[PDB]
Amino acid sequence: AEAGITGTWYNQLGSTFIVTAGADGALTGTYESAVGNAESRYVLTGRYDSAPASGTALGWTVAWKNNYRNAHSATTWSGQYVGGAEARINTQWLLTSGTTEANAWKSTLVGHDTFTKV
Amino acid sequence: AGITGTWYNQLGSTFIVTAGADGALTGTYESAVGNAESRYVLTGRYDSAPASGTALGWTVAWKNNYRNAHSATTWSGQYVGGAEARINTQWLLTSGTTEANAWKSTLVGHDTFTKV
Amino acid sequence: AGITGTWYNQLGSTFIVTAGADGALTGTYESAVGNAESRYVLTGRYDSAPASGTALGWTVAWKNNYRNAHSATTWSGQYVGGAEARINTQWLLTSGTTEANAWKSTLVGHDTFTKV
Amino acid sequence: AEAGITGTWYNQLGSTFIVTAGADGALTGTYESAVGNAESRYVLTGRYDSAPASGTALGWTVAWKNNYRNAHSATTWSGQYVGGAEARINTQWLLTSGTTEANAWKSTLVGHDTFTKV
Ligand SMILES: O=C(O)c1ccccc1/N=N/c1ccc(O)c2ccccc12
Ligand SMILES: O=C(O)c1ccccc1/N=N/c1ccc(O)c2ccccc12
Ligand SMILES: O=C(O)c1ccccc1/N=N/c1ccc(O)c2ccccc12
Ligand SMILES: O=C(O)c1ccccc1/N=N/c1ccc(O)c2ccccc12
Repeated sequence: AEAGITGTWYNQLGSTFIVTAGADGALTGTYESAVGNAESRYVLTGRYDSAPASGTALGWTVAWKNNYRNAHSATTWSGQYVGGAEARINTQWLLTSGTTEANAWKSTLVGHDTFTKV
Repeated sequence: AGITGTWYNQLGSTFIVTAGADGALTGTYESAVGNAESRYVLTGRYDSAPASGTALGWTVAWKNNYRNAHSATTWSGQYVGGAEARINTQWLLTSGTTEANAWKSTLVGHDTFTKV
Repeated sequence: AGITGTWYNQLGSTFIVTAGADGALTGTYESAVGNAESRYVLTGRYDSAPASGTALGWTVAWKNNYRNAHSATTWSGQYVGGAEARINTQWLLTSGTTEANAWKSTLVGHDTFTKV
Repeated sequence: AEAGITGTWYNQLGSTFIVTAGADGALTGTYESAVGNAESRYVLTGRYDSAPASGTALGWTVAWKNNYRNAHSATTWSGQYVGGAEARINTQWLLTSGTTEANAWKSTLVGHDTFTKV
């Protein structure tokens, strides 16, 4: 929940996700990545189910552009928050890169990330 | 400017968005499926300084004042401007589930948005 | 019968398949992309006793007598027969990579096959 | 390789994959599933890179129909074989169910399976 989700998380790559869950279902924070043509932090925005039933559905987006670099790509993570002892966020993600129309067919990667809460 | 406006997917859903100078996407989404009749809030990000399509994404949690589906969809794609502007995406829809049903909680698909 | 035949995707690739009574799919795929000019073997499965589309899938490893891309694509979808028959799919393309590049080894997409 | 891939594997759900890798790049075997509207074994067919460079690219399909049941669906696994001490097959999969044209938009699931060799 609000409290549940809010905090600092890390994924299997060593990436850092700092998030605040608002009462209106908003997610806002920053993402600090370990891989790609990256550097420094990036702004994230998302939504979550503020009135869950076991898991809490959520998703967020990161556009890989900050004041220092631009990779012309964006990633969206879709998954669920599972509270308890070992609170975790289990996700599947899609990374799309800006391409020409000829290359569009191979513009999207798919993967999975597991986040653990500090 | 180009992204800002009203769009529609193949299902007939309506995506009304405002693109900020800074890279933010804000707006509302009115579904023609799953089961709705109502609008939902959406939030996202986009490359505000593109190179040729413009990368973007947004999320919608399927909960409003009237109903709660306990699910969320994320769209990831690119905006291709011109005379016949389009937003080409691939999406992931995840439902809240018990751990036993977790293996099959996510659906994958593709949507094409146009201004008509 | 219906599935057996010659099909084409949006890229112009050619899919020649034979559907067995038993559920097997066998054939050849000639790519119009990535970078080819040549054919590759394909193998798959299909529901040989459908209920309304017919579920199927097949894999192509991108290695023939001439080249080796060290990759493979799997297509998963459904055949929808009628006057204007189609095969609607979603695909995964995985390249062999070092463990360090493993996170980004798979591309996702969608293809539509028709008889024209 | 042929020898590398050939054998018995299990995934995180307790499913069993028995496979034989042919010299011509063919994969043939049987799959025995722990989840779904399933029972008994099902035939699998696939292809793999018979002349790899680190990982070996491969993929296979299962149509969920045997002499005992039919769920009118098929799954395709795409991934790589990584040899060594802890030989594993890392995959991403797509499961499509036969549906009417109205429901086609929500006909496909996406997930990930990790196979360990006995
Ligand atoms: O970092 C993660 O945890 C991460 C997790 C899941 C998917 C992608 C990720 N990272 N993606 C990038 C990070 C930094 C960059 O400069 C990039 C440049 C181009 C494309 C992707 C990236
Ligand atoms: O609407 C689209 O254009 C749409 C486009 C892509 C993916 C999903 C979509 N819609 N999904 C739902 C809409 C309304 C609901 O109440 C739901 C309840 C449970 C799961 C999904 C939905
Ligand atoms: O051809 C299609 O219709 C096609 C359709 C969907 C997905 C992939 C495809 N083709 N992919 C390749 C074709 C030829 C190659 O040498 C490759 C080398 C590396 C990676 C992919 C390919
Ligand atoms: O079993 C795995 O390891 C498995 C792993 C990945 C994806 C799917 C799986 N299993 N899928 C089914 C198994 C048995 C069934 O009767 C089904 C009926 C309908 C849809 C899926 C299945």
